[PDB]
Amino acid sequence: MNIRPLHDRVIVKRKEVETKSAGGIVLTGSAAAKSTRGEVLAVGNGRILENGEVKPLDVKVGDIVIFNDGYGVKSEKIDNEEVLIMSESDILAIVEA
Amino acid sequence: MNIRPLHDRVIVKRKEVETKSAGGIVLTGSAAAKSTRGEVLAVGNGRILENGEVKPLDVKVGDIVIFNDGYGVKSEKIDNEEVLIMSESDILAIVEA
Amino acid sequence: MNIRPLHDRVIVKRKEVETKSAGGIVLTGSAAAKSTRGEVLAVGNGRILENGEVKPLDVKVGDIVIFNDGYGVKSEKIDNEEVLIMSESDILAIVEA
Amino acid sequence: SDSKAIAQVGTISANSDETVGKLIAEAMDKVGKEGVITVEDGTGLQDELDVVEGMQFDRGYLSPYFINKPETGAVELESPFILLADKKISNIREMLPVLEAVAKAGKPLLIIAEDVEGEALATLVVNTMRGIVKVAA
Repeated sequence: MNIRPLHDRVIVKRKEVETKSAGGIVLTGSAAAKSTRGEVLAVGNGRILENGEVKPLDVKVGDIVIFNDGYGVKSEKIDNEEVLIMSESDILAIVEA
Repeated sequence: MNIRPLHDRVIVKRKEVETKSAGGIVLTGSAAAKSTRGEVLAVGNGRILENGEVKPLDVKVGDIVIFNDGYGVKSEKIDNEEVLIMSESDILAIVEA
Repeated sequence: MNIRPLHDRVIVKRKEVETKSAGGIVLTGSAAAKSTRGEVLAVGNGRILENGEVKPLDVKVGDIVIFNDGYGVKSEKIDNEEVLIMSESDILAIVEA
Repeated sequence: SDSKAIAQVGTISANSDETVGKLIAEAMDKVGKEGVITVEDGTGLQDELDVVEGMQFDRGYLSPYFINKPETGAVELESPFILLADKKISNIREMLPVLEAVAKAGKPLLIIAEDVEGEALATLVVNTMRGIVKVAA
């Protein structure tokens, strides 16, 4: 069974916490920090504010992105995997090129 | 006697708290946690914000859904069963497939 | 790979913290302070508020700007460089002439 | 070097008590040269020699429920997977992979670390119970 966000709500999955490679050759050990990048998995319809129409989300299912793991972010286990859920709000940018 | 939500408000019912299956074979005991999944029972008309019209709810009765157990959520005893009451706002996604 | 802001969100890079030249000849050591100036790198599409349209940003890519390094400001490592992320909101003015 | 001579010194030392040198000689003859030997007060009136075989230490089980076959808290995890740590496990129960990894192999599991809270134990109890995973720590 897979999920389905609820408009505005975007389902993502974090990435590799402090992956050892910073400093160049340096194998940076996990100094008690976390990851901010993630992969879009599901996309809610779109915001419904201001009554008039329901604006879509600027993120297509699959995008590689960077978000602000704030309060609004929650976690769940789908098929026994960690997944995050926030509004497009929290999403700041998309890694490309 | 059964209930009737008050537009925007949705009546649901949580599910099994920490069901023993996590880790695969591991019969995960209830380590002092709760459940976030629930099922749709009642659907309020729809939000009435912004005067102009009263937007319907994106959740049909009976849907399997994931929600953020927050403040807006309350509890009551209907026919001697536990039930939850929040706004579509509190509902994050929907479980399908 | 390079980044792509997400409308309203601007990507910038700070500058030289307490650069030694203040008081004129005086080589002002770093008395524990930071910098407020930076350079525009990426520009998000533009605020999307109030549904009607999606207003562009008054800050072209590359501008020299002053900003309020508050909460809304975040940090990230791109190609192994420090970069900040805030909304045009946080930006106060543009160093010209 | 021979056990005889050794028995003789012990004996001579213990104001001519053969039983002693005898016992000692034995102990040495067993635990070896680098084997440890200590003396404590005995229960009965007879002197008694106990010899530990292999690896063992002074730690009992936190999960009394996890007693294998015999009584007295007797656990006998047949062909277990020993596990070593560096911290307690209250709600740090996260580790099921490692756990389920053996639920897989279906082999008993021994654990060691700074400690373990019931949170882990509790679930642990019924797992080992249901026949999910015979374990204890």
